[PDB]
Amino acid sequence: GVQVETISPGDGRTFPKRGQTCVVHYTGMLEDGKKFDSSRDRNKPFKFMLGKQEVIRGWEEGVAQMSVGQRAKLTISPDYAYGATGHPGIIPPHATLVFDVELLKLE
Amino acid sequence: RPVTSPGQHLLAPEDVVSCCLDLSVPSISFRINGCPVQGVFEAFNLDG
Amino acid sequence: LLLQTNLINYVTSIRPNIFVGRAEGSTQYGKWYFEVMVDEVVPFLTAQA
Repeated sequence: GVQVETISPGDGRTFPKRGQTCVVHYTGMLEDGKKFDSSRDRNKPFKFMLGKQEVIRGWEEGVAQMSVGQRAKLTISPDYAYGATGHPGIIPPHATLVFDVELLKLE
Repeated sequence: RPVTSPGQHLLAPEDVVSCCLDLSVPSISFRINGCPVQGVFEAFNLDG
Repeated sequence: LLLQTNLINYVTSIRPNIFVGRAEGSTQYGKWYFEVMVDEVVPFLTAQA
């Protein structure tokens, strides 16, 4: 599942609601410490609407608990994540995912 | 190694870190904004 | 197996000219205290934190 640990606090009052676009920066690492993704390298925030299922379950639930301005570390088990099939080339099977996610805003 | 402190956050402006060294134990301890940091380094080499 | 490439920020260390240690017969006091106050931090000046 999703484990959320606050790196930096947010406002604590605003939380994503269904049908609301979440704009984030993230850096993606495997539990061994290897980085496979970062929106900051592309310099473009990643936008996803909650409840569509664009992102994996781990992102859905973890960002649901986050707040504006909040930076958090999200640990997502394979079940939430791509799982046994994995993401070919990028992610091996049965890989736990660690994400450093900053929720810049909601729109 | 994660350590537990009240109001955990990555070092941010207006934050004061207090570092304490006791060569006798030997131990190194930290306080965050006057609040104890629940972790210590100990049993480390004293070669220098 | 293959060599990996990524961009990393440079890091530098600063110390005061205080050196304290323990030795038998030493002239040095064992217990020491100091503080550091953070005026400004930019979390992401680069992609790397």
